[PDB]
Amino acid sequence: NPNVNPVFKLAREVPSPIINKLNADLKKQGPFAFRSLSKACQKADTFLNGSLSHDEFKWVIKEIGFSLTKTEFDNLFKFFDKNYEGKVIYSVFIDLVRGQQSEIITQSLSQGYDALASNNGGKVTVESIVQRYNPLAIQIIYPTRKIAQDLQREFVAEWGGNLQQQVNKNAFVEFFSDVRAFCDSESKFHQYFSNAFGL
Amino acid sequence: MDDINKKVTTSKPSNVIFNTQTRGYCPGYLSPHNQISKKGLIVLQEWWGMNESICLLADEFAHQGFKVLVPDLYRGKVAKSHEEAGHLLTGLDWKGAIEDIAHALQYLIKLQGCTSVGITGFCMGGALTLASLSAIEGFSCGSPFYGICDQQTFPVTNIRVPVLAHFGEDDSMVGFSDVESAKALKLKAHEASVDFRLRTYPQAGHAFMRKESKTYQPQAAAAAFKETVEFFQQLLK
Amino acid sequence: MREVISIHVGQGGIQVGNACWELFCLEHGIQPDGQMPSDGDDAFNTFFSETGAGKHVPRAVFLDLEPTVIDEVRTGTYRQLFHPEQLISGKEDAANNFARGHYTIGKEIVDLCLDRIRKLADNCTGLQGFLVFNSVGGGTGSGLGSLLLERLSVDYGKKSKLGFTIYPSPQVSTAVVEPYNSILSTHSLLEHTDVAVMLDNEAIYDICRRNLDIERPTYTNLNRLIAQVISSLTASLRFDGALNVDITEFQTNLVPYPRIHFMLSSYAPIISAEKAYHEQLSVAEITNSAFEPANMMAKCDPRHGKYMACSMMYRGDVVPKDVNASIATIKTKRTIQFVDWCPTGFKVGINYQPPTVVPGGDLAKVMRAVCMISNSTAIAEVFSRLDHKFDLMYAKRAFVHWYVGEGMEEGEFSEAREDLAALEKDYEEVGIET
Amino acid sequence: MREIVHIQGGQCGNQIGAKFWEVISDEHGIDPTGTYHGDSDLQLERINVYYNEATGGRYVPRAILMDLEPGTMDSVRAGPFGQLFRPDNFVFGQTGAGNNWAKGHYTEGAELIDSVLDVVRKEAEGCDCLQGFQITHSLGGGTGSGMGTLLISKVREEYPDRIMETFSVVPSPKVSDTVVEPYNATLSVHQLVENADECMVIDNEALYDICFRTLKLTTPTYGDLNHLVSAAMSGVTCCLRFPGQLNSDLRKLAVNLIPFPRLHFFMIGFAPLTSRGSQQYRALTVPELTQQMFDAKNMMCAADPRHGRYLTASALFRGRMSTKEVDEQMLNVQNKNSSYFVEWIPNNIKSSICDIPPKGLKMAVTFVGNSTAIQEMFKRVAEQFTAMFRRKAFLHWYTGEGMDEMEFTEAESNMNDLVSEYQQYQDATA
Amino acid sequence: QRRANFVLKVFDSIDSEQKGAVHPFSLAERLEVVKNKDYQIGSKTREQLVGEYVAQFHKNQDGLITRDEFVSYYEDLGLGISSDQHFIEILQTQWGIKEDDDLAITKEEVKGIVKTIRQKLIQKTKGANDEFLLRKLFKEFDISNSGFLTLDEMNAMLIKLEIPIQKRYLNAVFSQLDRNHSGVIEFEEFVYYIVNDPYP
Amino acid sequence: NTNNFQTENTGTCTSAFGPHRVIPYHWKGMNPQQKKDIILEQDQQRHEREILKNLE
Amino acid sequence: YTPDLSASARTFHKDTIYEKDYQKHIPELGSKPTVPKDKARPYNEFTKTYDSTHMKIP
Ligand SMILES: Nc1nc2c(ncn2[C@@H]2O[C@H](COP(=O)(O)OP(=O)(O)OP(=O)(O)O)[C@@H](O)[C@H]2O)c(=O)[nH]1
Ligand SMILES: Nc1nc2c(ncn2[C@@H]2O[C@H](COP(=O)(O)OP(=O)(O)O)[C@@H](O)[C@H]2O)c(=O)[nH]1
Ligand SMILES: [Mg+2]
Repeated sequence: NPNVNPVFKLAREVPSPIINKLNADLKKQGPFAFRSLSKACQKADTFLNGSLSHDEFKWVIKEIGFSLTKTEFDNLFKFFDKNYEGKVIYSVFIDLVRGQQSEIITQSLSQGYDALASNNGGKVTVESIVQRYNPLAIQIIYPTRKIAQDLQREFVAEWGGNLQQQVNKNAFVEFFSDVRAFCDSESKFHQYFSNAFGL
Repeated sequence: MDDINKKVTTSKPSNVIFNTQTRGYCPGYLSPHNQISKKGLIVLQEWWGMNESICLLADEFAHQGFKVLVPDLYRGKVAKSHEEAGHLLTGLDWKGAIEDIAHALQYLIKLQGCTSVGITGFCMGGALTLASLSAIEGFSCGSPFYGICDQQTFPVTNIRVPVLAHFGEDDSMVGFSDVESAKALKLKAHEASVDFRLRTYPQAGHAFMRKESKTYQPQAAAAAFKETVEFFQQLLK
Repeated sequence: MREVISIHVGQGGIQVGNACWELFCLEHGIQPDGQMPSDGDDAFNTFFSETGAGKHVPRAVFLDLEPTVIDEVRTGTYRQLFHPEQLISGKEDAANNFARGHYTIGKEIVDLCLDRIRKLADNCTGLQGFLVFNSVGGGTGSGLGSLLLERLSVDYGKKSKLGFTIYPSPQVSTAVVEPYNSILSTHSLLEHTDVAVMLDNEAIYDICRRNLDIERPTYTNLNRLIAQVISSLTASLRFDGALNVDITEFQTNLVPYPRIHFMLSSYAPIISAEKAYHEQLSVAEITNSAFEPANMMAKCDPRHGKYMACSMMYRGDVVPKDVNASIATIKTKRTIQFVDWCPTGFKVGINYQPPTVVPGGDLAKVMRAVCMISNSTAIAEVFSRLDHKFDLMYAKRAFVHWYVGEGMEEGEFSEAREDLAALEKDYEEVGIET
Repeated sequence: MREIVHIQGGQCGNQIGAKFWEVISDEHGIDPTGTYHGDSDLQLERINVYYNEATGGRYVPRAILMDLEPGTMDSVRAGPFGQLFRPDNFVFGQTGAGNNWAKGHYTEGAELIDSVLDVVRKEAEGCDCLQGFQITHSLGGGTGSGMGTLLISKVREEYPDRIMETFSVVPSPKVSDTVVEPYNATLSVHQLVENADECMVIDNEALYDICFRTLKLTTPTYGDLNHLVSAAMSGVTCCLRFPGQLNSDLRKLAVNLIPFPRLHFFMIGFAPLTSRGSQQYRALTVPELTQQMFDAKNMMCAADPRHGRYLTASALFRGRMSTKEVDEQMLNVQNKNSSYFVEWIPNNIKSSICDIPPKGLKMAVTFVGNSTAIQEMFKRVAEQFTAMFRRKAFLHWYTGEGMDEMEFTEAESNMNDLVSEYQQYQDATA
Repeated sequence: QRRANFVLKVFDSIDSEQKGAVHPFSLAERLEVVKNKDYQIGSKTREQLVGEYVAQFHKNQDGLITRDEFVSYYEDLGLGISSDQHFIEILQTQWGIKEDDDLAITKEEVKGIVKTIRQKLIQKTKGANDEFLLRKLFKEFDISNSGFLTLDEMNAMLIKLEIPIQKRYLNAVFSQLDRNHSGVIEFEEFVYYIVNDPYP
Repeated sequence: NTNNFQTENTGTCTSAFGPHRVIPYHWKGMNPQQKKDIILEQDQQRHEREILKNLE
Repeated sequence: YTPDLSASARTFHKDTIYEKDYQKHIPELGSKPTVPKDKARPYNEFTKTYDSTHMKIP
């Protein structure tokens, strides 16, 4: 019937509100909360296989500080583990909860990686990132009362303790996209990025 | 929904092939009507591909005293709607097509027994007709229909046979079959000193030769058909 | 396909002819000089005939014994349009005398006219009928009009004839001798005219003043109103529509009996753009205003009699579903009542073409209009008034010597009076319940 | 293979015929240029019933178009799907009827019918085995009622065994637009009952009634009304063109709906009918279709069937369903409304199933019912006739072509006898 | 004068340099471009070959065709032809140029227009009136109170009193009314002409 | 659909030894080219008549 | 307080070409007539009665 659509279902839908509640709650912790969720999955997955089990996923959510009930886990686990392999790919899950990246922002991030490697001769190092940035730029994305002196430690505390860790461009671009998820304005993030790296 | 009455969108089964060596055999349609005439003629398809409309029109030309052959450039693929019609046009290779017309010429001259052969095309077929005349030797005349090929790759200075082209003022295409583009092409040919005749028909749009369509005008089609038939009849020997 | 021949006799007819043909030329896109500017087909064969060179010639003939009126027709801007020898003009007028225009000087011009009609008639092969316009209260208008109908009756026979006559007004008029030639012409057209139409001046006078808000209208404004009535009636023959009616479908639905064939007409909406652009002007509204007796073009009150039959033609963007709804309201209304033996008496036509507005006119451009042709017993009132005219005149044989001296028999007045009395007696008889 | 020919007359008949052929062409996938466009082979298996075969693989309908004024044929040619009709089949007069029964039945009809009778005779011979004739005309007009009924008389004379069906439109007193419609309506009715095997009444009042309230469209036009009739017209002969769980042709319906040969006036209705903003809200099921089928306001006649008794009824289901939904519901509707069905013919309802639904629909039902409540519209028409005839109004036109008042008297008696016969069979007990 | 208006336009079409004289080559080239669509831009001995399309005229000492003689030759040719339409069509089809005035306003339709306006005033209000009706509008907008009326005001004035006259017709009646040729019409003279005039 | 008899061809009514002589039994009529000159002469004669009137 | 201005009171005419929305749709007086569009009675088979061969009825 051309006049009426039959709706119905041919594919399992995104659950919706449990993801939206997670996104809203994550914004309360701070700018680097989305880093923690990605950091927790990587550190909990000590073996680097690309998937997590039933109980491991419970721990990662519990580690962040979300006490989801049994029904909420069932809905989230139903869509992400479609055919019940017993494992869930965290890479897909983190992408959906963060949101959608705008092509302009990702392209600006790619040039930022090239620009920071230009002065170093093409090699990316973590000293360079912690050497050239604007700690005072934390205010514009969200107002804070912490002094600029303590902001340097907070930035590196979220980073690794060692200063000889190798970096990749995909690891770099995923770093700032996680920070982007905290702010709701793409323009606000872009003007913060220019201030940080002087671009 | 597109106004397509199954005559521009349905494939017509071929009956004759011929070998191009570089690409091997390729199929084609030979009109069964009026095979006694030694004067041959080649019809090039439009962007859709072979359909009933182009084959029926090719049959009308054969009735006047010509042997008509319709080669394949798409090689068995027929456009079914407007959206994918452009896809096949871009996928077509001008370098790959150019030897197909030459080998069709070689087939008609040798196997069928023709003495002189002309070429006629419509829309992108007319665009190929102008290209074919410049880069292929052995043709007697050509009658492009509202079609202009690329200039730098196929300059019109190389034309060595009389050319009769038909264009209408009411074209909405820009840079392909504009009436001002046709006038510029005519001026270029006349300064290059090659025989070139430009004929323009009032109140005629794009694809005005196609039958059973919104863009058909019967009064212009009959006149253009009579002019091209008489021109071919006079020039071919 | 459908051709109609127009006949104009008398000063009143010719002046009306100027306005209707001016509308006709402008409505079909014909320029005054007669050539179409460069631009279902044509659809102008009803009124114009192509000469093969672009020029279009109207299918009409003008008659009068007075050379004056014809002159500015030839001297006016429409000089190139009309055929030079189809504008028949006489030598001396009848001077408000029926006998002069029927016996003495009208017989030397009828023979030329009959040849012109015959020559013009053989041109068309699908003729529908003839239209005649005449001022009844005029000498040559009544006389020549009476004699032409007699000849056309036996010359052609079954061809339909429609007459837009101009009867004299009840209380005011121009001449003094209107009652004489009015009743004499009435007896002539009773058995020789298929349909008669009332086009009295007082009612048209009041319509223009009340609606168009014109304090000083003249004859020019009157003719334009009559022109619009003619166009709406004939619009069905040359324009498509949901329902199509022809000339031969009117008498079949308007005259229950051959003896009674008199109808009075009304038009709506008549309004200037001052009150029109402030008004919605719906199909229901225009239908209601059409039936008001104050808007009728004959000085008569339908409230005093029963309705025999009703025919209305709509043109514009009307829809049949609203027309049916508006009709039911009229039937529900109590002030309008029909005769007992007429359960249904409505014939409705619809045309897509809206009426055309003439530059320099008074009407406004509207998307809807209705023209009315109604048959009622109340039409006997105006005939009785003319009877009261003649008895006062004829009681002492005043002005009669101007009629005897022209060779007319004295007994014509008596037989004309008895014919009129029978018609009045006929009308009341048809309006009685069983 | 038991094909039927189409004959249409009058302005109303031409417009019904013009839109009817559009629906059939779309149903069988025929384009305006007469070339097949369909998807399944079932659309070509029984194409010969309506379309003849021509050169080049194109089809032409076997429909004869007749009129007394050629303006109607100019309009029908310029409309959509106007190139399918063969130009030879147009037979027309150059005078017109003028809403006069006498002119179209004695003077102009007699002199012109020689040409049209030759055409229909030629069409009938071409087929291998004729099935019947169907007629579409209005009984209020001049040429449609006048000449249309005379052609039926001539055709019946030469083709006795064949069946004839008439979709006749009679004028209703509410929506009336012709003063002289009572005369030509009753005269045709007397002629119609003499020869026609089946008659189906249609009222413009009922068609307007359906559009305003059911479909809820503010401003309907004549195209909308023609669409409703065309949908019902194609439905009655569906199973003859498509396979199904239960077969039924025109003859089968006539056998099961006509107890007495003088009682052959039916009423039709079509279901389902939904507004544009209500298709998403209604669930299409057999109980829903049956409920609307017997709805009184769903009929296409001004007669209310609850004022009489259904002598017989028939239902033609189109679509895919099980027989249980059909058989059970017809039994249920007969039990719950035992007062509206006459008693001396138990199980007076017929069911048929065709498994090809229309385009855009999953189920559809065409209903044909024979009821004694149809006598009341004849009474209303005869009421207006006797009101006008006692004063002999509008009579000189009818007497002007030789027809005399005895035929007028004969019309009254035969019409009254038909009305009385309906009343007698309604008030009868075992 | 119509033939003169056409022939001067034809000469000016080729005389783009406004010297008043035209070299024979261009005149001969134009007569062949319109005739044949396949002549090629250049010919071998084109000068002498195409010079036979010309030299029916005459040239001065410089070798140029004076505009005076070009008009003179057609004047001689304009004797064997007695139809204005035929002459215009012949020149038009010979030179490929079609541009002429549609028509000039005639006294007949001028009289019609002035009758239309004159009757429209009478309908309004009463007989002794409408003169103050005309005067009060001029009092409303004649700010410089000099009594001089302009053409643009005429259009505005007639717009007010429900008479949208066409610009061509308005120009004709405006031109016919005044003999000063200064583009300014006295108001009282206009009132006199419209109202107090024995003849239409 | 092609051919002369069905299409009422006008080029088939010419003689074989003269472009100006015509087949006596094959002649549809006068072409618009010939028709136009008659109207042109009729237009000419109207101006031709006024010249004589001026002399008188 | 002086009155606002003697040139700002209610004047029955101004200088605004079309003073009322009334006079914008009044038909132009000297305008040439226009041919009606595709809205007319159909005329396709009426041709075969006005041809000069409808006689010779036998
Ligand atoms: N409606 C209308 N009636 C007119 C008009 N002109 C004259 N009449 C009527 O004609 C009557 C007088 O006759 P005229 O029309 O003047 O002239 P006539 O009818 O030819 O008679 P004669 O003067 O003897 O030639 C008047 O009583 C008017 O009713 C007009 O322009 N419009
Ligand atoms: N249902 C329907 N009724 C129509 C149509 N066209 C006309 N009518 C009706 O037919 C009546 C007029 O019939 P008429 O045209 O005179 O019949 P004819 O003389 O036989 O052509 C009008 O009252 C209309 O309501 C149509 O397309 N559909
Ligand atoms: Mg007079």
